[PDB]
Amino acid sequence: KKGEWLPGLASPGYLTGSLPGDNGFDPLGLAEDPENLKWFVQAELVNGRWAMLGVAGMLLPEVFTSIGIINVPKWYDAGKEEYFASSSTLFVIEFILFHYVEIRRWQDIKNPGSVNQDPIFKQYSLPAGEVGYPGGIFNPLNFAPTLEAKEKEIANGRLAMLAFLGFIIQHNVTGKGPFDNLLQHISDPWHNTIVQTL
Amino acid sequence: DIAGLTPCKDSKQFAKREKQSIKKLESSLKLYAPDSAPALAINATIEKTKRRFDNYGKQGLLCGADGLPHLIVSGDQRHWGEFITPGILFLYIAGWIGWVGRSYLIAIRDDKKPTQKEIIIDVPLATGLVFRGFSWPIAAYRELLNGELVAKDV
Amino acid sequence: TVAEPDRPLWFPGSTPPPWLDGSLPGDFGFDPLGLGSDPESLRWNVQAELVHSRWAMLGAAGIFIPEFLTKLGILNTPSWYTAGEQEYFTDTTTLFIVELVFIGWAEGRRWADILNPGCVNTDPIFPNNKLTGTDVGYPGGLWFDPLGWGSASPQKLKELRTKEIKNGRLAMLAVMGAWFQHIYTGTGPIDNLFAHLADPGHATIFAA
Amino acid sequence: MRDLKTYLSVAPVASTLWFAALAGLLIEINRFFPDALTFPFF
Ligand code: CLA
Ligand SMILES: CC(/C=C/C=C(C)/C=C/[C@@]12O[C@]1(C)C[C@@H](O)CC2(C)C)=C\C=C\C=C(C)\C=C\C=C(C)\C=C\[C@@]12O[C@]1(C)C[C@@H](O)CC2(C)C
Ligand SMILES: CC(/C=C/C=C(C)/C=C/[C@@]12O[C@]1(C)C[C@@H](O)CC2(C)C)=C\C=C\C=C(C)\C=C\C=C(C)\C=C\[C@@]12O[C@]1(C)C[C@@H](O)CC2(C)C
Ligand SMILES: CC1=C(/C=C/C(C)=C/C=CC(/C)=C/C=C/C=C(C)\C=C\C=C(C)\C=C\C2=C(C)CCCC2(C)C)C(C)(C)CCC1
Repeated sequence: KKGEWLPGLASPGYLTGSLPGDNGFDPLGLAEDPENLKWFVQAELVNGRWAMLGVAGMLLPEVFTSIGIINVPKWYDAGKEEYFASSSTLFVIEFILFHYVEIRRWQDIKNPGSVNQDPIFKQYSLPAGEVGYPGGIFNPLNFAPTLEAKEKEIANGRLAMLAFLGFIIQHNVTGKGPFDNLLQHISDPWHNTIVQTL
Repeated sequence: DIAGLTPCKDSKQFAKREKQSIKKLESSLKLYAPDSAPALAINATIEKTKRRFDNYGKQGLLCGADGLPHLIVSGDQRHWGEFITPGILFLYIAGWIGWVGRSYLIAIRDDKKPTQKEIIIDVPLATGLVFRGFSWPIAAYRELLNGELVAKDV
Repeated sequence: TVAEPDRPLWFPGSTPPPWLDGSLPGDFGFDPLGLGSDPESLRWNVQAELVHSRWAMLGAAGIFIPEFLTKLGILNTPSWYTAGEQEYFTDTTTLFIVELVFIGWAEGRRWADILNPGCVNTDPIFPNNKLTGTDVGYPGGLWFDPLGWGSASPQKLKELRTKEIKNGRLAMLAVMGAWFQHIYTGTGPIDNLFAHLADPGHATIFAA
Repeated sequence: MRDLKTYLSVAPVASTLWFAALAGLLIEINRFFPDALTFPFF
């Protein structure tokens, strides 16, 4: 039992259950090629991690301000609030920093193990891990990278990506934050749904 | 505005043409009975014309001295709805069609008599293949990078 | 399977088609167009007929018993034909969508079983339930067969299934007749029955 | 039935059915959103 996305359907051959979260879901056959699968697994990892962080950032502040602890704006309108630096300055700083770190990650992906070493202090190299899972300084608490935990990470990331899609579509169609939508639906579920929204 | 044109909403010849079109349509209506099928059809057409002109004014199209909408395709972000996002949509659909057809041709190329599956379409296989065009933008990209989109040795 | 060369036929004196050898419950050799010749298509059509029969029996009951019940002053179900617009506790669209997801789940389970027999009999939440039925189209189990009336010898189950399919065909024709009557006339099926019984010689199709 | 399916998938018949379906789809899309000269949604 590798997990079946359709009980009555067999899983694709190129999927063998080795990868965490492998439930045999790939109707479009996007991973017929081992290299394509190897690239897409990393794509999924990074997309899921970013999605989890983003959905947390959009959700937790909203509920916290709704219950009355902090007074943050909504995620969609948070762009206008003036910060200590100009928006363009922040964007360019972020661009430089990410242009460095993401290229480091890319070099790791292309040929594993070539960028485990600190480029300034010749000591302090990362432990020889696996692509997409660089331990060492990135894992201070040193939680075991057990396979079951990897599956939990993958599942939570997929849920977060679905949630972000919902966040943006709900904001586009309704015009407010997700938590307000949930609260309104809870107030009267039988007259507050997509049908009445549309 | 761009190219010396003016917005259709505040243009005058556009409004004159709108009025003239409605007047022409109404001219026929007065001949029939007030509430007959031809009269209802003509009224529906008049309402359609009014809605069309109002929508054209609403979207912010540009009107020339002729009073007709003109499409800007230079790339101005104020007019991406005129050619660029429809262009992207067309490219997506056309690549869908071409990729699906190419996938079918490659799939049936291994039989002893491939021509038989070309004049008599193997629908079972085609129904499975047609859905690859949802993600053809990725399949073709990785097909090119992997270097097997283009037939080498040729 | 028990092939009955000498079963009663839909058209006495004519040989039934080769692909209809009496294996299926309620086989009378009726296939003029020969639609079910292909074995896989034959199985698919058998499943289609079974599901159509069950749906139509439910519909015939829920269209006729309630109206035979409101014709007599017992309760007040409205006309079935126009019963779709009388507003309930919520709008029709939300009910349609919530009903759609549930029935889609059920029909997906059924589809998975049809195209892969005996591959979904276990409950995905508590894998100690297991539908007992071992035949496609006959799930059985504690849910769809709590009484276990039809688990005995195959011969008994054969004629019980024949009873099922015959009642289903009758129900299908009944529901279609109710629809065609309400569109042709402007009254209810029980009204039509009562009027025709009052005047069996003149209250018929040829009254318009 | 099997031969009916085979002939029903031959080039001319399949093409006519495909193009009838495409024509109907485009006709309905135009009917719901007629006189559309731009993409205003985004
Ligand atoms: C399936 C059983 C069945 C039964 C018992 C009835 C019974 C009745 N129908 Mg009806 N009908 C049916 C099916 C049925 N119909 C079907 C499937 C259709 C769609 C074509 C119609 C369409 C229909 C219309 C448009 C009308 C009736 C009318 C009537 C009533 C007067 C008969 C008449 O003049 O119309 C003649 C009906 C037909 C020629 C079609 C019937 C043919 C089917 C195949 C049934 C054959 C009977 C079957 C072999 C034996 C039944 C078993 C048992 C009940 C005896 C009557 C009480 C009339 C009415 O409302 O009364 C004023 C009327 O206007 N029916
Ligand atoms: C990256 C991501 C989200 C990141 C969000 C971020 C950073 C948000 C940041 C901010 O919010 C903060 C924190 C604060 C706010 O004030 C400001 C912003 C700036 C807004 C989501 C990805 C989200 C990605 C999504 C939703 C992807 C969905 C993919 C699907 C459904 C694919 C399914 C299949 O592909 C399979 C698996 C198999 C194939 O064969 C078949 C198909 C069916 C194609
Ligand atoms: C008659 C029918 C089909 C007839 C098919 C025939 C004769 C085919 C015959 C042949 O093919 C064979 C066998 C052999 C071939 O070689 C030759 C031919 C000759 C081609 C299907 C009906 C099948 C009928 C079905 C499935 C109907 C179910 C309807 C329901 C449940 C309705 C429910 C209600 O909605 C209402 C209408 C009103 C609401 O207010 C309340 C509720 C109760 C909700
Ligand atoms: C932006 C724009 C513009 C312009 C542009 C230009 C001028 C450019 C370009 C361009 C180019 C310069 C291009 C090119 C190309 C080349 C090549 C070389 C290619 C290719 C491809 C291919 C080959 C493909 C294939 C396929 C597909 C993918 C689809 C389907 C299938 C097949 C297989 C067919 C303008 C201003 C007008 C307007 C606005 C927009």
